[PDB]
Amino acid sequence: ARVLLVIDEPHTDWAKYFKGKKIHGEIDIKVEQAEFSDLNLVAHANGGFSVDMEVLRNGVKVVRSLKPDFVLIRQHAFSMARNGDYRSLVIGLQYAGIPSVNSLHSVYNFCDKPWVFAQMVRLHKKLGTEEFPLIDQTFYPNHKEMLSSTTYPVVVKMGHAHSGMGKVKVDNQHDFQDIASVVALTKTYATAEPFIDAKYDVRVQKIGQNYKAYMRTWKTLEQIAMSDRYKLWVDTCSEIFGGLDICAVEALHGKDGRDHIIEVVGSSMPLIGDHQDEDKQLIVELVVNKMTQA
Amino acid sequence: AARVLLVIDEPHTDWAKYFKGKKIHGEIDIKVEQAEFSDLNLVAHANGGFSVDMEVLRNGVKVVRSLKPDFVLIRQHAFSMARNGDYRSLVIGLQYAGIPSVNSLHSVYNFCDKPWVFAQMVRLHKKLGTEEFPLIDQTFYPNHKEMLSSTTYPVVVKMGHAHSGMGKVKVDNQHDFQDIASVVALTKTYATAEPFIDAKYDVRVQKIGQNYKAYMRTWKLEQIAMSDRYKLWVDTCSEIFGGLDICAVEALHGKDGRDHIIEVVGSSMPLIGDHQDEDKQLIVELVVNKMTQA
Amino acid sequence: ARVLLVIDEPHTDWAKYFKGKKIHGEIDIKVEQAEFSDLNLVAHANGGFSVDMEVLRNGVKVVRSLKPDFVLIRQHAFSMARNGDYRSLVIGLQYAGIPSVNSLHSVYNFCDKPWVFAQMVRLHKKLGTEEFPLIDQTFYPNHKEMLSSTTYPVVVKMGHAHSGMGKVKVDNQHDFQDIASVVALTKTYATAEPFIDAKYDVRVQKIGQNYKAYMRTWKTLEQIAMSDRYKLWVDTCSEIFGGLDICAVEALHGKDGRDHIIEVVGSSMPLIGDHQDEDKQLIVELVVNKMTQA
Amino acid sequence: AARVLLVIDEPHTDWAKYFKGKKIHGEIDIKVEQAEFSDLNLVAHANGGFSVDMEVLRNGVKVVRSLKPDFVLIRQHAFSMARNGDYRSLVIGLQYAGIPSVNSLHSVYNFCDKPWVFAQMVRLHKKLGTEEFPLIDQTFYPNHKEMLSSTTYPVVVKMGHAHSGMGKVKVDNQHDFQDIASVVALTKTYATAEPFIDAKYDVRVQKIGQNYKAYMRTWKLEQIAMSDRYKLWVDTCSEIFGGLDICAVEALHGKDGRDHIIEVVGSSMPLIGDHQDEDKQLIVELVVNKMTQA
Ligand SMILES: Nc1ncnc2c1ncn2[C@@H]1O[C@H](COP(=O)(O)OP(=O)(O)OP(=O)(O)O)[C@@H](O)[C@H]1O
Ligand SMILES: Nc1ncnc2c1ncn2[C@@H]1O[C@H](COP(=O)(O)OP(=O)(O)OP(=O)(O)O)[C@@H](O)[C@H]1O
Ligand SMILES: Nc1ncnc2c1ncn2[C@@H]1O[C@H](COP(=O)(O)OP(=O)(O)OP(=O)(O)O)[C@@H](O)[C@H]1O
Ligand SMILES: Nc1ncnc2c1ncn2[C@@H]1O[C@H](COP(=O)(O)OP(=O)(O)OP(=O)(O)O)[C@@H](O)[C@H]1O
Ligand SMILES: [Ca+2]
Ligand SMILES: [Ca+2]
Ligand SMILES: [Ca+2]
Ligand SMILES: [Ca+2]
Repeated sequence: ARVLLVIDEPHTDWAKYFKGKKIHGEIDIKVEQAEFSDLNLVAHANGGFSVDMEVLRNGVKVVRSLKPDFVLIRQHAFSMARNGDYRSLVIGLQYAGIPSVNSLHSVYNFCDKPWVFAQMVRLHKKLGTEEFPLIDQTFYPNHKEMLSSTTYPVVVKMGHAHSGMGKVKVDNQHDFQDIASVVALTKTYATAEPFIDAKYDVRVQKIGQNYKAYMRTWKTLEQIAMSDRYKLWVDTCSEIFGGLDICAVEALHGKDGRDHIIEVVGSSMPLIGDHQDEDKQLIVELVVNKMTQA
Repeated sequence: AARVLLVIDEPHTDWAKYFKGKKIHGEIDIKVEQAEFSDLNLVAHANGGFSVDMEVLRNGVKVVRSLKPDFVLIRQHAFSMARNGDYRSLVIGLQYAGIPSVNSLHSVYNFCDKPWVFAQMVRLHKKLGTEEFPLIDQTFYPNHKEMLSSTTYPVVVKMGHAHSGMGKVKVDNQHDFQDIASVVALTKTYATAEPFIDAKYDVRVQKIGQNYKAYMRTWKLEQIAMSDRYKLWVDTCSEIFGGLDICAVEALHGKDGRDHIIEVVGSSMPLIGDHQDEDKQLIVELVVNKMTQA
Repeated sequence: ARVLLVIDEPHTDWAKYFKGKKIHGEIDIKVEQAEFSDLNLVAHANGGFSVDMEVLRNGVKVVRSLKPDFVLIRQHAFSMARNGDYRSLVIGLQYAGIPSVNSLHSVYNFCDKPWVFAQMVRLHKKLGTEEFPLIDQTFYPNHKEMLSSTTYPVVVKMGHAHSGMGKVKVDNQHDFQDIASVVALTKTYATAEPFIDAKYDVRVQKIGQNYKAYMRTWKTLEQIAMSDRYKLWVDTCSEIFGGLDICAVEALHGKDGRDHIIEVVGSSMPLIGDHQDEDKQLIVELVVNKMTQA
Repeated sequence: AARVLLVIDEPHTDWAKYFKGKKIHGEIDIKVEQAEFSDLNLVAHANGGFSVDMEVLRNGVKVVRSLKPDFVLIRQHAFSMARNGDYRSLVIGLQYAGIPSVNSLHSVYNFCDKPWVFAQMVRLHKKLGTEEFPLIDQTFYPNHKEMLSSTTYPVVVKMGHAHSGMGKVKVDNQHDFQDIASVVALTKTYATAEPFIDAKYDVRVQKIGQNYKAYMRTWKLEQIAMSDRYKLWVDTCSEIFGGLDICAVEALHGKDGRDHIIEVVGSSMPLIGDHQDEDKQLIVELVVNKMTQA
C-alpha cells in the first residue's frame, strides 16, 4: 500500500476522503496526517529516509515514523511570525525525492511573496494590463529604501506572512515614516501598493482542471460564472515555477470599475464558499491521479 | 602613569578637549580615548587581563588599537532591536573585565528593555502616589497575542526596544489597533500601549551628579525653574538599579492641566538648551570625581 | 486564598506539596502550575493584570486566567535554542509587581551566563583563589575576537544554553578555528576555559538556610559533609543581584587536587541525589515564609 | 545609448577594463558599474520603474549613485547565515525589476540553501548511477534533534549555509557527534553529515559557457586534461534550475581510487590556476553574448 502524507490541520479528515481510493484499482492508499509543527525527518543521499510524526497515544506524546511515497501540502511552509519556519522540512522532503502537490519546488519558491509577485510582474509585462491587471506595487529590500509614497492611502505588507498578518493601511506621509520604522524592527523586506476602495473582491481558483470564481463582498460569498478573462488570470499564474496543481488568483474590484490583481496563492489556499466538500474531493482525485504516475 | 578614560560617543563632541588639564588628585593625568559602539570589540579574562579593541582607519586601511580603559563613560544607547544596534555583549564584556563606569554597567544593562525600566517606575508610582509621581497609564504585552483592545483611544503603541521615534505609532481606533498588533507579530517582540496625550508642552527634568535643570518644549525650547515637584521626580528615578549618575525624566503636560511621566533616560540622554557646554563640563567633573575613587 | 503560580514542568505535583500549608495558620494557598510555554499575560501600570494559562479540558485546549499573588520559578527563563525565550514574561511579571522566588530581578539578570560569571569574577578578585577558586575563562562578545587559546584542550561554551547544549571540547588550534566559525553562525557570544581533567565534580546548594554538598563521580551521587570552604562558596554567590533564595555552585576537582568553580545556578537548579523530596519540602517552607511577608 | 552592466564583485578585478572596447552588435557600447553586495540597495516597482542604489564615498561623505542596470553579473555569494551576509532580498528585488543576469537570478535564489542544491544532485545520481556521477554519501537533518548517530566515522558536519570553511567540522566519534549536535542547536538551522574522505587530491571541473577546464589540487594546483567523465559531471550539473552559465563541480579523490562529488558552485566560483586572466575574458564574452539577446 502506498503511503500518502498530508500536511494539514486536523479539521479535515483526509483519511475519510481518500477512503476506498486505489491506484490502478488495486493498490491501496494509506493516509497519514499531521501539521508541520509535529513533524521532523532524516534523509540520506542513497535514498534512505524517515519522517517522524509526534502524536498522542493514551494521553502521552509519542513519535511514530513513516516513509511517505507522496505528500499533499495544505499548510504554509513559511511565516516570519515566531516559530513559523518549516522551510527545512520542505528541503528535506526534496532531498528524499518525495513527489508532492503542489510540487516541492513550487512550495519552496513560494516562501517569499515578493518573489512570487515578481513572477506576476513578468506576466503583466507580457500580457498587458487589459488582460492581466496587476496592481501597482513597490518592493523595498529593507526599510532604508522606504522613504515615501507618491500617493495615499497605501497598504503596507511586511515580510512574508498570512491571514492578514503584517498588513496595514497608511493614510499620509508622516504615518508612512512611522510604519517604515516598524519595518526596521522586523528587519526584513516590505511592499507598498495603492489602497483600493473596493466594491468587492474576486478569487479565481484552479484545482487540476477545475475552475471556480467567487465574489467576496478594509482588511476583509456568492459564486459567479467563469469567464475567459478569469480563466486567463489563473491559467497563466498556474504555470510559474514549473506548474501549480492547486492555485488561485485574488483581485480587488474598485468602485471605479477597475480590477486589481493583488496575489496568487498556492496549494495551501483555503477552501471557501458552499462547495468546500466538493473541492476536497477534487483535490483527492488530483492527488490520486498524480500518485498513479510512479 | 596616566589613567585611561574611554568615552563611548559620536565624534561631534571632543571629550579630550573637555577633559584636557583635568587631573586626579591634582597629580595624575587623564588620557581620553573616544569611539562609537560600532567601532568597538573586546576580550576579557577572568584573571583580570583584557583588551578593548578600537577599529580605526590608518593609511586607508582598517587597523585595530588595543586599549585598557581604567574607566568608561557611556553616552550611546547600548541596545536597539533595529539591525546591528545590539551592543549588549560589549556591556557584558566591560563588566566581565571589571571596568568602572558612568552610568554603572549594571544600570546600563538593565536599561536595555524599556518596559523593565518602566516596571521600576510603576513601583515608584505605587509608593509615592499620583500627585507626587504622575506616571502615565501604560499596558505591557509580552507579545502580540494579548493585544486585543484599548479602553480608550487614541493610543500610542511603542514596539520592543528602540530609539528616536522608531517603532512608535499612534492608533486612533479598535480596528487599527488590531492591524498594528498584526505587525507587532512580525517584530516578534513585546510592545506597550499608552493613552495619547494632547499635550500643551512637554518637560524634561535632568540630573547630572548634583546639578538639576528643567526644560520646556512646546504629534511626535525654554529653560524653566526647578521646583520641589520636579526635583522629586528625577531624584526618585535616579535611585533605580543602584543609582544613575546621569538621568532625566520626560513628562507630557496635558491641556487639562495633568502631567504624565512617560520615560526615564540614562547616561545617553542628549544635552539640550543653551547650557549644553556647561552640561559637558559638569559631566567631566562628575567623571573625574568617580575616577578619583579607585 | 492567596494564589501561587509555580512555573515548572508537570513531573512535580506542587499542589500536593503545598497541600495544607497556610499563611498565618489561617489563609489558604491555591497552587497554579504550568510551564513558560503555556503562559501569557497582560499588565497595566495601574496595577490591573491577568495571567493566561493554556490547559487541556476534555481533550481540548483552553485558556483560564488567574491573578497570582506570588510566583516560584523553577524553569529557565531564557535559552538561545529555538523558541526558548521567555524573558518578556519575566518582564511582564515584574511590571505587574508580583513577588517571586528567586526574585524576578535576579531571574532577569541570570539570562546571560557571562553576566552572572562577571559577578563571580568580582568575587574572585575580592576573596582570592584559595577561598574562591574561580576557573580561568575568556569571554568573546562575538566570534571576531575568537582567534586562539594559549592552552589546550579547552571547553567552548556558546551563547546562553543549558543541559549540555552549546558546549564542546577543543583539542587544538585548527579545531578552535573551526569552532570559532560555528560561533559566527550562532551570531552570539561565547566563552572558552581550560579543560579540567576531573577526578569528580562537586555541587554546593543553598535553599533558604539549608545547605547540601554532592560529589558527582567528559561532559557528564554521594553526599558529602558541608565544610566552611563549601559554605563560603555558595554564601557569597547567593548574595549577587540582591540575593538568591535558591542557588548552587558547581566546581570541578582536578586529578591534581585543585578545585575549579565553573558556574552558579539559580532557582531553576535541578534537585539531585537521594533527598530530592526533602528539597521540594524545603522549597515549600521558603515560599510559604516569603509569601507571609505580604 | 550604452547598455549598462552591473557587476557584483569585490574591487580586485577591474571588470571595466576587461569589458573595455566590447560592443553589442558591434555598435552599442557597454558601461560597467561595479560594487559589492554590501554597498547596494534598491527599489523596484511593478510598473517597470526601479533604481539600484550604489553607496560610494565622495569628499569623505557617504553618498548614493542611482543606476538602472540593463544586465547584471553576479560574482559574490548572495547568502550566508553569518551576521550581515544575507542579500537574498536584493536578489528578489533584481528579479522584481526584471533585470537579466548571469547566472540567472532564479538559479542564484535557489542556490541559497546548499542542501536544496544538493537535492538536485541527489536526483542526478539516482538517474545516472555511481559510475558516471559518484555523489558522496550525505545525510540531511532539518534540525539538531535528528542528529543521533553516524554509521561511520569520521564525518564532516556542515552547518546551515555558509562559505570558505565556515561551519564545517570534522567529527571522529559518536560522543563528539553528540556534542556537535548540541551546538547545531545554537545555530537554529539545518546541517548535513558526510563521510570524511582521506583524499589523495581533489579535482574541480569548471564550465564557463562552452569552455571547460579541470584542475587538480593535491584536512580542509595543476591543470589536467578534460575527460568525457569530467565533462559529464559539469554538463549534468550545469542544467539545474533552468541552466547555469557559470558553474563547477568539486570532487574528492580517495586513496582507494574512488571519487566523491561534494559540491556544485555557481557564478560566484573563484577563478583559479594559470588561466585566470583567460577565464575573465571568457566570462566577458559570455556576458556580452547574453546581453546581445535583448
Ligand atoms: N491594496 C489593497 N487595497 C485594499 N484592501 C486590500 C489591499 N490589499 C489587501 N487588502 C485587504 O486585506 C486583505 C488581506 O490582504 P492579503 O489578501 O494581501 O493578505 P493575506 O490574506 O494575509 O495573505 P495570504 O494569502 O498570505 O493569507 C485582503 O483580502 C483585502 O480585503
Ligand atoms: N503617550 C504619548 N502621547 C503623546 N505623545 C507621545 C506619547 N509618548 C510619546 N510621545 C511623543 O513621542 C516622543 C518620542 O517618544 P519617546 O520619548 O517615548 O521615545 P523615543 O524618543 O523614541 O525614545 P528614546 O528616548 O529612547 O530615544 C516624545 O518626546 C513625545 O513627543
Ligand atoms: N572546564 C571544564 N572541564 C571539564 N569538563 C567540563 C568543563 N566545563 C564543563 N564540563 C563538563 O560539562 C558539563 C556541562 O557543562 P556545564 O555544567 O558548564 O553546563 P550545563 O550543565 O549545560 O549548564 P546549565 O547549568 O545552564 O544547565 C559539566 O557538568 C562537566 O561535566
Ligand atoms: N567529506 C569531506 N572529506 C574531506 N574533506 C572535505 C569533505 N568535505 C569538504 N572537505 C574539505 O573542505 C573544503 C571546503 O569545504 P566545502 O567546499 O564543502 O565548503 P566551503 O569551501 O566552505 O564552501 P563554498 O564553496 O561555499 O565556499 C573542501 O575543499 C575539502 O578540502
Ligand atoms: Ca489573501
Ligand atoms: Ca525620549
Ligand atoms: Ca551545570
Ligand atoms: Ca568549495
